[PDB]
Amino acid sequence: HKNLTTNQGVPVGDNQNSRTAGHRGPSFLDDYHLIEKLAHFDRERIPERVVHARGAGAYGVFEVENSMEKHTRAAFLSEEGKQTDVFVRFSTVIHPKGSPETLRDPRGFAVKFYTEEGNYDLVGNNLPIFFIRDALKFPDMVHSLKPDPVTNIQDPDRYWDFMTLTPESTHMLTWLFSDEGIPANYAEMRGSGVHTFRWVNKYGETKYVKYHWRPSEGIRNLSMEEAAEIQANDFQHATRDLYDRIEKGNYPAWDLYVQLMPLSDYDELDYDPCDPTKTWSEEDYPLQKVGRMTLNRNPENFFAETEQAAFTPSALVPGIEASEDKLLQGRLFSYPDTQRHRLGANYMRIPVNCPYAPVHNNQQDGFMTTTRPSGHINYEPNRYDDQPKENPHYKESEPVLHGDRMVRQKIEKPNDFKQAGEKYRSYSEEEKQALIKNLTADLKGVNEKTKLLAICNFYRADEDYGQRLADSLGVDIRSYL
Amino acid sequence: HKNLTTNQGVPVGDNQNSRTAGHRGPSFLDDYHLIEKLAHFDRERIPERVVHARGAGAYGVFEVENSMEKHTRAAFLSEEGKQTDVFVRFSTVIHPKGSPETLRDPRGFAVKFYTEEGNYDLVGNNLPIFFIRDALKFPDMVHSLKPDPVTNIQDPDRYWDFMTLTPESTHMLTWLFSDEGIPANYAEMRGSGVHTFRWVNKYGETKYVKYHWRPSEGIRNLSMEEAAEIQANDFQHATRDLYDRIEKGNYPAWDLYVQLMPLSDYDELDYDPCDPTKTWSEEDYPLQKVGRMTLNRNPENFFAETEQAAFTPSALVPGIEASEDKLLQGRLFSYPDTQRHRLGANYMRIPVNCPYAPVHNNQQDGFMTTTRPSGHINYEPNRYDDQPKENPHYKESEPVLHGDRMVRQKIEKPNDFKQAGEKYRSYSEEEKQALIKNLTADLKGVNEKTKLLAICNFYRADEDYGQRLADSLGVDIRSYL
Amino acid sequence: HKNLTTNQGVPVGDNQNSRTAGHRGPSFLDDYHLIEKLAHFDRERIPERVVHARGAGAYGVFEVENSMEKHTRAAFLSEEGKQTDVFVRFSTVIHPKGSPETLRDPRGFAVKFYTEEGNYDLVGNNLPIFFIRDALKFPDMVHSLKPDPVTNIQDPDRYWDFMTLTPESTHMLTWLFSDEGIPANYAEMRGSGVHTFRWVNKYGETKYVKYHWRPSEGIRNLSMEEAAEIQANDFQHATRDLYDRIEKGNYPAWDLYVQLMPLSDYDELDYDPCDPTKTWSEEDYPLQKVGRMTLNRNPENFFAETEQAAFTPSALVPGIEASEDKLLQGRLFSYPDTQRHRLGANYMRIPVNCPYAPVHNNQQDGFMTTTRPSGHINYEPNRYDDQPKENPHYKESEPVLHGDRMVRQKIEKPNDFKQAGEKYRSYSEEEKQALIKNLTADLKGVNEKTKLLAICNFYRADEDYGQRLADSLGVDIRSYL
Amino acid sequence: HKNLTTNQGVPVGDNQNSRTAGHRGPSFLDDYHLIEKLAHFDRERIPERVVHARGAGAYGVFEVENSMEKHTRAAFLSEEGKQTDVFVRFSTVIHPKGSPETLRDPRGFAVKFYTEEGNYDLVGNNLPIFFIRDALKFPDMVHSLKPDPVTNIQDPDRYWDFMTLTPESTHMLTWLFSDEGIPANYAEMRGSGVHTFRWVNKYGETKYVKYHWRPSEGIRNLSMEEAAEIQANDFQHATRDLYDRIEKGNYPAWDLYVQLMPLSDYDELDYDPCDPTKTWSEEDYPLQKVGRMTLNRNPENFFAETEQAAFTPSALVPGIEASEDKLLQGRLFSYPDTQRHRLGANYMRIPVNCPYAPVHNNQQDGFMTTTRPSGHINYEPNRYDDQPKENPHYKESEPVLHGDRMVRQKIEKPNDFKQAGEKYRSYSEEEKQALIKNLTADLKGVNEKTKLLAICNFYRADEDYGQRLADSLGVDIRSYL
Ligand code: HEM
Ligand code: HEM
Ligand SMILES: COc1ccccc1O
Ligand SMILES: COc1ccccc1O
Ligand SMILES: COc1ccccc1O
Ligand SMILES: [Cl-]
Ligand SMILES: [Cl-]
Ligand SMILES: [Cl-]
Ligand SMILES: [Cl-]
Ligand SMILES: [Cl-]
Ligand SMILES: [Cl-]
Ligand code: NA
Ligand code: NA
Repeated sequence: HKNLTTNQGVPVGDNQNSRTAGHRGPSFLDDYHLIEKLAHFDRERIPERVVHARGAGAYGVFEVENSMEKHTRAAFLSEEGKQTDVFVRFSTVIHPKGSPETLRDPRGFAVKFYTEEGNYDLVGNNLPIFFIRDALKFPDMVHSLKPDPVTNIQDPDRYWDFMTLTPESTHMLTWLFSDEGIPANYAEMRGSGVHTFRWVNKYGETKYVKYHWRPSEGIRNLSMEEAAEIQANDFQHATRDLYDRIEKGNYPAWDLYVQLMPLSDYDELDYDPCDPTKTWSEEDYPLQKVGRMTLNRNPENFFAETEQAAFTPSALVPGIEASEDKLLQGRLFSYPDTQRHRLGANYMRIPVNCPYAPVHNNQQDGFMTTTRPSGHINYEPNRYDDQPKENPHYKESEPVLHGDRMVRQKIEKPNDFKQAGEKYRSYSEEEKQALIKNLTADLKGVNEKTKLLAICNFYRADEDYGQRLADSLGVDIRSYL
Repeated sequence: HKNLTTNQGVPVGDNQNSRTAGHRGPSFLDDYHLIEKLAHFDRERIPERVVHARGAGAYGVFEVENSMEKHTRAAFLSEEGKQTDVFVRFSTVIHPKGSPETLRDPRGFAVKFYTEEGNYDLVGNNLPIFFIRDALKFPDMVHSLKPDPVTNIQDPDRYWDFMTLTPESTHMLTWLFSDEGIPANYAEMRGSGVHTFRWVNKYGETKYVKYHWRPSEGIRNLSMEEAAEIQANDFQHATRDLYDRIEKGNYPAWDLYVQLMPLSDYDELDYDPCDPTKTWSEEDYPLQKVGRMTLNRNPENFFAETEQAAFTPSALVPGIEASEDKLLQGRLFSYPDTQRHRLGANYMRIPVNCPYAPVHNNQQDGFMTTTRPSGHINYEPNRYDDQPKENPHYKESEPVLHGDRMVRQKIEKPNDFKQAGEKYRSYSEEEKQALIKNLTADLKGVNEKTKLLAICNFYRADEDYGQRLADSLGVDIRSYL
Repeated sequence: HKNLTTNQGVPVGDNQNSRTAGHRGPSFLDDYHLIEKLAHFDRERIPERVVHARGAGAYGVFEVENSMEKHTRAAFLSEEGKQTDVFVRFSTVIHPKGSPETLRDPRGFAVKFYTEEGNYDLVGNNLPIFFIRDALKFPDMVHSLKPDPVTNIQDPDRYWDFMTLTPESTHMLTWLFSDEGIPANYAEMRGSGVHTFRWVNKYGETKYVKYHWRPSEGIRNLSMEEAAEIQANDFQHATRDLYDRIEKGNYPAWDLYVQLMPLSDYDELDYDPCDPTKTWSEEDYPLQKVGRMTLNRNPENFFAETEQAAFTPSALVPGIEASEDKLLQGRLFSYPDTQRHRLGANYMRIPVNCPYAPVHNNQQDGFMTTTRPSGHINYEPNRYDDQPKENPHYKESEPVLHGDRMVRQKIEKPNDFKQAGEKYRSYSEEEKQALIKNLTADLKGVNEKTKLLAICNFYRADEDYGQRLADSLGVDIRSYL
Repeated sequence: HKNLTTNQGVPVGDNQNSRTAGHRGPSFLDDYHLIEKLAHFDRERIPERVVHARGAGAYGVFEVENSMEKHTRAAFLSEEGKQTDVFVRFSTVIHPKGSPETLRDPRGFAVKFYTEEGNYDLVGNNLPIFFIRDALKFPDMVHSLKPDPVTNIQDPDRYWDFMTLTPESTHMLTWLFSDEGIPANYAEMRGSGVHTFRWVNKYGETKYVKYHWRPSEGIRNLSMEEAAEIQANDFQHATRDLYDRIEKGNYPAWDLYVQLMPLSDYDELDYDPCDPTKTWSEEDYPLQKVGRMTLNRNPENFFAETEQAAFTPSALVPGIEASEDKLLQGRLFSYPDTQRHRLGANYMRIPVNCPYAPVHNNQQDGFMTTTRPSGHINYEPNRYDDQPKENPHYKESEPVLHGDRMVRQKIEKPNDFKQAGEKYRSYSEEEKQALIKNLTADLKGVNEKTKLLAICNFYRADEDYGQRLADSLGVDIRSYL
């Protein structure tokens, strides 16, 4: 048994009735419990994430099967058997909190590893590529895909306008409009790092790496019809599924694989290996097994742990570095930037975001300082040998720059259509039919000029792809061939 | 033709490429356009409303048919033909911003009248009563109805626990579980002030008043099955429907009626006329036509106008005053309170919230001061005849207090069951079948003890109601009768 | 030895140099440590208190000498020898952080008692009365006294405009323009609760109470000349003094006394005993010793503990209640209100604000949720016996209301001038001279009409006081006499 | 004559009395005017600037005397006679908003030019160099100089610890401990850009440029004793002086001069021309007159204009670019960053901050959206020829990068002591005496080892400097010599 109390620790005598002039009269201002309780209610909500607002979290463990020390000095990957606690959030992308989990979208796949050398965030999606290759375009891309700013309804005429005029999107669209654009749930779903990262070993040698998560539960996707049926009865089916699996003891798991490429292979390829619109051939750069992640624990409070969770691709640990990918480069900034807004200057003290590794630095103050700070010395250099010092063992590498000037210029070898054509041709006939069906339903009402340009981009990827789409939309494209 | 610019008004040379070390190198910190564009994008979102997060807005006009000067000095009601501009937001209640408009819930019906004596907000719902009668219970009621704080899914076991232990909810539930708990859209929907207010005329005479909005399009509802069919294909059907009606010139309208009651009828009744769990008899207190509101204009920007709209029941105008309704009394506080959090201290300067009537006072400063203030004098009293002064013509009435002590006590004659029974009996057989169906689907999984208490509360309302529900749920209630 | 780390727990390899293109080139965006460090630095500051911005804090203990159980059931006062931890903040009033502590002003004297029945804040000042008697005037009073909104300099012509037109200020100004308007430091200074409160014993019997703190170090003040001498060399002399006393083991202390008055004495006094412009006679209501507060510990971190401290007069504990004082009644609302803005919705979880008594309630979420919440049940009533419940032993009293209407009306017996005259006459000749000197220096540059009305108010208090001031200012008052 | 109104535009009937239970009872919650008025009062304050919190603003005009088109394509400098409106804020640095203007500190000298090609901020100080040369050290430097985080008093032992271990500070300290560390006021004060910037002309040719403002009122400094004598009687003397000059029509003015250096002079020098701890010789790089700025208009409201003013060194206009100065590079980020926190995401819409040039871009939403946005198209590229487009005529230059790796490394030729010695020797004997006097008063109580290292740094600058200081401090340095 417990007393209901105010926030001052005073027990509440009556949690039913406001304080009033007799039994039916108007209310008094001197009702601290009423005002405190309403005022805190009135302040429950914080801004939702600007994208990936709808999602679900769980905790688990990552266990290494094969040490990666030949390629990275990352502590959490150093030894067979080594276990690292994770927190993972899965999500949709475009619509707000409360939106259905039956909509076409990439799905987020964000993993926070609580390592002995700091938190490592691998902030992935299910699909292995992206629509754009420079962060400068992200707000434009997002705005195009978001509900129209007048109507509050998503409009394919808007996002296809953007995408058609951004032909580097063609590969991504060739995946997103497969039925893998609507995963069945968060467990039966792929995971990808998307970007090339740099792995640096004990000798200082660097390789490029890509990360892949393969679900133990296999990949299951929904057709448009299957998605509609689920939407009719449950707008939160994936959130429900994840919680329920774990509550029943049916823990979902993913194997982690990497591809590795020498830096020197840039020069021989017909694409830029750090263009995130590109994959790497699994023939030429085979998947290498790293380990397994198992999610086995629901959070205790959805708001405090899942809603407040903060991931950033710049949360890198020794041995794992950013590549020069210009999309990634902007992410390094945007995540901690948004999070200071969404969660507060001290968001890294919120429990789910705290490292297991010790934190010692000269930062101070900010809204909601809860950490009981002490001491006179908040500056370095200082004369005190016991105060925190820099540690040169933990310097990052020094990537070689191939450019000579500060420029705003597209990467060389953009090669916008080739891989989209390869993906198309890798599709089974059924999968090619689903792709065309899903494209057609999406494009059939868009502006004719934008429609034609979409067809043209897909035709440039593969003639049979473009032509099939034209046939299905009833567009004759002979005069242009 | 126009230049794309920074916020400093500098034209942007390249909105495609970040600034980098050659065409494929990493990105530079000296890229003001990138950082400004991403930093603003990173800050687009503000907290959603704590309830009624999902909604849609329109502008229109209200026109008086019958002047109401005999009963209220309210300027906007003073002459036949008098037109007042309005802004209206409709909404659901419980789920977040992107949630479906096919869920069971009261619907919000919030009308802002831009009058010559200030803005008047009549913050209504479709249903004419409420679940509770004291604001002190609102955060509890809401928390019970909201998604579970661990799972992020609404749980009938939690809200029926609260409602069954809060038997004054029995009338509301008798309406909410009719098919009117899912209006077909926002146009074919009832509107109600819910609370009793006080109207005061120019002689200082007071009457109790209730407000009712009657849709020109008629009232139409959805069965559970009809709602699921809509949900399968559109999770923003009501938002879509409202925008489309107005865009095509098919403007939805409502007629405004009032009921009027003398304060001296309190002892005539077997309920408290200011208990918002109660309606008033239309036989004994007939509906009196006031005028008609037509919605004829969509907003230009959903975020700036609909999302940032701020209504409060305390935005009262001379001649229209609060009643003593303890639920209403807390609303007077909570709305401006939550708005200062959600929107900023200066939220009343956001265009949609601005009065048409002049504003002049001694308030100053606060985040985002955009109004070009001037002058030395920001205090009253002062020696300057030209500075703003109080105007005693605009004093509010002085309601008589019947109580002689500051108390926390339930009203007398709560009468929790009788009107629920009267409503039940007023239903057609088809409507009674829908009600029992809807209740049964909602109750069939809840804790048995809570299920029995639900049945008991409805049985106390009407024996046939309670027994039918018991029969439909398979609960034998013989031992209690 | 300790590593300097990022907030992610990664050790820092170089805390001297930004990451750049060669040893002298421009900076890269991929410098997480730079950006994290700068971004936190960029967010150190929170809004200063709207008043009392300049101040200093210490911890200590309060020990009861005489148990007060005959007059209040307050747990912390229930037994001889009972010790309660305190946190105290002293302050000036009008000027910002960084302003000198040699300015004329009331001094704040805010004491937070960490009791077994919750936190109790007694938010006092040194001087025992106030300028105004209704909270509606507070922002006007403050705006008049604050630096002019154009010039950013305080202007006596502004505040004397307000004060002269607010004659209830006359008693306060007769204290504030004694040399007690500049205490020598925070230790050699009076403390006062200012308002009448209600004390309620275990039989439910109520008395009016006033609180007084008497410094063990004596009361010492500064002339205008002595203040200027200090100001030349130290603008934080009182903060310095407090810290230095405690660091040296010279702990300052104050004895707590109360005056007690029966509620029934209202009716035969020639002033309202709950008018905070009035004191109570120490002959007719003698001071009764309660106990002693000793300050013996400096905070570990000024920002986290002193700057973020939050006191409210509405933080009352069982047995101690507000009176009807209309000034106090607004304070009940304003403090938690401003603190939610200044510090966050969860400001009551900042360590210095946390009670020692357990907190258990159904509030949730809000910015910077750091408390590791758990459980499914965040609403009451609920079916669970183990969840927090109200406790009727802790209900507040039910004060009798003497009025029968909701009114806006000044109190009866305002008696604006009599106690100002009594205070004047109680001064020594030297003290009278200082008063007239201090007033003259303040008034000599104000608008002539305002200057005359000041003189008139002081003359109404005492004809010698007013005539001496008129003579000292060179104002001929013959035509009025 | 005007009515006092609420923010809803309703005239206030009584601005003196709260609404209460009779004339002397407690206050009612239903008092919208009370609550709105207090709640706005409660939210007046915003965070002060993290440095340069104390300051004062004025408006004026900058007129070109000599067109600079041969060296920069900057539009505001393109023609003799061309006039540009400015806003200027002057400041101290370390202490908070209300702190005295008599303290030793650089003084801020921030100029916003409202040009036809966007706002250009030149965010200078009076002194022409800085303490440090890499932004990564700025939070350390500041934290050392700021009041101790326990005591809230500045401690020379803390900042001398930092500075002695940061010997690049030696030049700066040799200026700051001259009497120029305390300017007499803001009019009789130097101004400096401090950094090297890049000027780029219409042919794309780049020169390095340094900016200097020369007061029409001449330079006047205060001794420590003169500063104390002013501090005794006025803590806002420089704010007062500036307002009062302009109010009287005695408008202060500064002539703007530049020095210009070819990029190729790098190897001609024994320092780095982009090391902000260095000046350039006026013999070798003579001052060239550009024009004159006159301040002639005080602001209408100090909060709205001066307090909410936002300047950033990254507010550059075509033809003026950042240099590679690593201090400046961090500033490019930190200002807008801090401003988003201090003022809100939309701070660029606060009137003082708004450009005169048109702003058109695809940014949207954020707290306090007041600008009446409209339209469907908030993304680029898009198919609409009338929507804003990039303009290649306004591309920035492409500076050449000399380094071939991403490094963290000190510049070559840091040369920490030579220019400090040159400055020392340039001082008159009276100025040298003041310097030694000021240093000795500052150093006499610091840790002996720190004190000796200070002496050593100054001795390395000039033997006579160091020896005189050692003598004055009573430190025997024979035996290090
Ligand atoms: C320039 C490109 C991108 C930018 C600028 C960007 C920016 C952001 C921002 C600001 C957030 C909100 C973070 C928060 O509020 O905590 C977010 C969320 C997210 N983004 Fe990105 N994003 C980009 C591309 C991508 C890519 C390529 C992926 C995956 C590879 C991705 C995956 C995610 C995920 C999974 C989340 C949700 C994190 C969570 O669960 O809390 N984004 N993004
Ligand atoms: C209606 C009249 C008054 C109002 C509306 C008012 C309002 C406020 C507010 C809003 C603050 C800032 C609190 C914070 O941010 O934590 C404050 C501080 C303060 N007020 Fe008042 N006040 C009033 C009268 C008085 C009176 C009568 C006293 C003493 C009896 C007083 C003593 C103080 C003190 C000591 C502080 C500083 C507390 C601290 O150390 O943080 N005030 N006041
Ligand atoms: C007030 O909202 C609700 C009522 C009944 C069932 C579901 C809800 O979301
Ligand atoms: C950065 O300015 C300072 C230098 C020396 C002493 C005090 C200061 O605030
Ligand atoms: C050249 O060495 C020194 C000079 C002055 C003070 C201390 C030293 O170590
Ligand atoms: Cl640090
Ligand atoms: Cl707030
Ligand atoms: Cl006002
Ligand atoms: Cl609660
Ligand atoms: Cl921010
Ligand atoms: Cl843009
Ligand atoms: Na009429
Ligand atoms: Na006793």
